[PDB]
Amino acid sequence: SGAIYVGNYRVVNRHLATHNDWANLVWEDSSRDLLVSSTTAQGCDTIARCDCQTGVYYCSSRRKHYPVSFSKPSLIFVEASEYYPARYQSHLMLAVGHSEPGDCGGILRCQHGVVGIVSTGGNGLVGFADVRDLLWLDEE
Ligand SMILES: COc1ccc(Cl)c2c1C(=O)C(=O)N2
Ligand SMILES: [Zn+2]
Repeated sequence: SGAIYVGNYRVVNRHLATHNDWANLVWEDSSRDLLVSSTTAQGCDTIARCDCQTGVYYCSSRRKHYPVSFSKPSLIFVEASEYYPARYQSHLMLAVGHSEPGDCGGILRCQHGVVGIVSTGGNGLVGFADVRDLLWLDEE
């Protein structure tokens, strides 16, 4: 589990979004596994605005923060899960690393701030949904 809190926005895995998130929906994309909802309280996270391909992510299944090299956001074939059929997920970044059930929502960060959230895993890889292209998270 996990979310990003920036301005009056909450960013979660679409597949983990709550009743309150869907009621207070700003924006969602099934193909990216993202949902953004409105919040009452101001958040403290900063979104990275960069093309960094190195960072640190939190892995809840190991209680550890791993330094990683990750691919640029791309269309990536993702095997069927309990949440989606086998499909192309867009704006996805891959790294060699641990990702198991309960790891989705872990934050990936670089020197500039939040890059994205754990969205996929298996076969010794971890996939992260990029948020750096969502410039509107910084305003309104
Ligand atoms: C599409 O959702 C997933 C696919 C693969 C893996 Cl390992 C996952 C998830 C999660 O939600 C999670 O916590 N671990
Ligand atoms: Zn960066």
